[PDB]
Amino acid sequence: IRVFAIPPSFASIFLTKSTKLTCLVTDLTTYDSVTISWTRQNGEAVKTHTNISESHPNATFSAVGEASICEDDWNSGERFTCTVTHTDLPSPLKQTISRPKGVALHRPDVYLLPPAREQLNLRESATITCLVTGFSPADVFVQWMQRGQPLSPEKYVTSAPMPEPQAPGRYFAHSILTVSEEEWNTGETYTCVVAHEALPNRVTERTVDKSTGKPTLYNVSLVMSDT
Amino acid sequence: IRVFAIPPSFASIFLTKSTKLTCLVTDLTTYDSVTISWTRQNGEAVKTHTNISESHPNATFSAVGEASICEDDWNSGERFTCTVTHTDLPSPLKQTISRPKGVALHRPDVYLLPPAREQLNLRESATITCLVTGFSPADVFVQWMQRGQPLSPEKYVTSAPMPEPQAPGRYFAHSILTVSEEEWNTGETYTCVVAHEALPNRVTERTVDKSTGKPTLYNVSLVMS
Amino acid sequence: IRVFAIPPSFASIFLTKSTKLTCLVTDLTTYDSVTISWTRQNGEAVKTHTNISESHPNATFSAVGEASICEDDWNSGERFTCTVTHTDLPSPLKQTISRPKGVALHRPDVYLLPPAREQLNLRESATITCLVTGFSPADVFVQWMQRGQPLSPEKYVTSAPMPEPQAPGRYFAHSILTVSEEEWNTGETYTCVVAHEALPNRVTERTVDKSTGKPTLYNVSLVM
Amino acid sequence: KDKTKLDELDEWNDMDLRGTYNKHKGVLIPPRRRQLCFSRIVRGPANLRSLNEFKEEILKGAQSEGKFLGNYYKEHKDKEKALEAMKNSFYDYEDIIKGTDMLTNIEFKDIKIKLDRLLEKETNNTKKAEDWWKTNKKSIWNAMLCGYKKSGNKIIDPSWCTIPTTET
Repeated sequence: IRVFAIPPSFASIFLTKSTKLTCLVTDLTTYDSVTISWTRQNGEAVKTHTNISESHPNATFSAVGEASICEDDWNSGERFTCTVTHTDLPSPLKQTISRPKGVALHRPDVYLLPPAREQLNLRESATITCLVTGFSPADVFVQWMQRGQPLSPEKYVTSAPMPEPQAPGRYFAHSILTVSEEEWNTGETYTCVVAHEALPNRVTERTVDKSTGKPTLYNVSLVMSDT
Repeated sequence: IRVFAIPPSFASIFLTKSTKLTCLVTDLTTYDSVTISWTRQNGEAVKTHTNISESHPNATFSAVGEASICEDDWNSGERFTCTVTHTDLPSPLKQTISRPKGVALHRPDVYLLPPAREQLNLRESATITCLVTGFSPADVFVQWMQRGQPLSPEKYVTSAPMPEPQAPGRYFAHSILTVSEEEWNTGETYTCVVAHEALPNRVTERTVDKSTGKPTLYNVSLVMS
Repeated sequence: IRVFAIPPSFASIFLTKSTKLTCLVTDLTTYDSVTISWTRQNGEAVKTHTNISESHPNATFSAVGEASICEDDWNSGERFTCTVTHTDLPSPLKQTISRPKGVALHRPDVYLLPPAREQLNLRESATITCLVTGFSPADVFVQWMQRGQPLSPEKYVTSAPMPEPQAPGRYFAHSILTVSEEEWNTGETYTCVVAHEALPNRVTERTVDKSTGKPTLYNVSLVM
Repeated sequence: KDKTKLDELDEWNDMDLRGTYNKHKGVLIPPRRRQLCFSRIVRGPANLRSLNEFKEEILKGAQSEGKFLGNYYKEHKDKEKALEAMKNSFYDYEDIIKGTDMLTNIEFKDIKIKLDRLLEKETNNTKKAEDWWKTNKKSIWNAMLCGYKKSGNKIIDPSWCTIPTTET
């Protein structure tokens, strides 16, 4: 008997603004009359759980328990118990959920790199990389904002938060986007946006364009003569 | 007897993320132990607000009621009733307040103006202007960020939205920050951040620098002879 | 029974080259024959207050008393009394009003800022900002001038005086104007004019065109 | 600037626009949508001064050397095969102006609508379908004009020089 108690992830918290936590029990017979309720640290009642799993053919009753917990309630540090009760087994099973407090929140830094000009000679494509590093804890959320409209995730990939051995147990990641050069040389900011808890407003922005790596001046000298 | 059920301002809502609605019932006759609380339109009571203001020095009594609600609950669109009961009130008063949903939305545009070049000649200071325009509706919130740490509110001045006449109902505003030039011509990104509902993520920011221009030069030195 | 006494303003004085002043009586019964007049400290008689406002539909009377005195007397700081007497107000209400004598003066300083670069690159319209700062007292006037022709007032927006926290008694104000992108690409005059009492001639102006802040790009040198 | 990439071949796919479950299901993509000539598509220029006096300029490079690309239908000897290529592309421009294309193109964005409503700011002759059809007679006529800039294989036959733009 395994009970998945998924809390609202910070990425989902920011994306939805309507944080929901799920609680479902597996390894059970496909039998009806299943109660999946939630209680606070003081055992206060919760809003009703809807969309319970049916008698699924997978030989398990994955009765999901959805609760519309407020953001302030979850971030207050209180732990909540998923009370699961079944007709066949009258004993409810206790699962307490809360944030893993501890390490302080360090503000990350995000650096955006223009494509290499030695790439921009073959006239085929270009690459944009925004790399975030130096943050605790993990689970940051990044995406792209272009010319005022968001982009679907399938045109770029991201990296899972890996620890950096040089520093203490901090984390880093990087987002990579591939865009052809013909449009790249005509404006096309392709701004990169990052969201993490430690930020004062939990949103930070980075931008690049043509006018990011232009040379400063020239010292051309011509001494045409026959001396 | 003046009753005001102040709706939570969007700027404070974003700043605190802990929206708190207030009810001010003043000009009442001097009478202690009043019955002040906040409820829903259906009567969902709130926590008993503490630190009640004493009787006003103007021969009246002050009644302050502050209540904490979830941001999504306030954004749902219900009505909040401040329940006030005083000796001079023959019946309890239910001050009903709700936000006016149904307004138009328009994303703003943000610009930053570097200080005038001849302003940077008398050696006192310089001014930087963050201009926001075209947003709808009003009540935008702006501030200044420096290397990740915000600056004192005393160091910048923010105007208030006004309806521009060049087009239908829209607004604009400008914030002015004064900075000594002797370290301005060194770096000091001095970024400006704005927040409004119409934004895709409710947050936007831009930045400038001493070297935010000055295109490529040429030093041709032809010496053909 | 409200009695306002509107003092002359610097902008009105500049536009009219006069010193019109008025006394308004509102929130009274819809009854005529209101004893409204203007007097000096010596109680001199002013000309007739023509165009008495008709009783408003909101059951509030409106009486206007207009007076015309030379500019020096208003600038002299002498208080002028609006004599108001009514059946509802048997006591003669006094409205002794004068300019705020005893205020320091500072020279305003003016700047013009060209429109933002990327806004021009976006190619819809351009915005010109005329900034004025470091002046005392308040009540300054602004206007826009284009190749010798004045512009309609609604095409530009002026701000209000605001005390900055750094300077104790100084102020600052803004002016915003918008034009089409291509017409500013032509970029002919677009000058901004400001009027304030501290100026030697009470008038100053600045100009800016399409190519003003553009720096040189070729430091070409030749030698034989 | 480039006139063409690799010609007709089995490379049409669906993952270029992934999650194509937007209207019915996933669909391949023709080369014509992949490679097509335009000049002002970024919001950089955004709007224009007076009108769209330069689409005809763009399509001048579409077949003068873009479809020429090395006389590929001259060695192939199938001039009518070239004719259908412009026929398909010309019908593509019909859908681009009318907001009918299904791709998530830059031109698919408001830039098509944003310009046309600006010129119709007072809603004078909101027939953006008809005025494009009105422009079609001259739009097609200049379409073969650049075809003559290509190697002089000009045939004055009405089938290859006058398409019934009224029907589609």
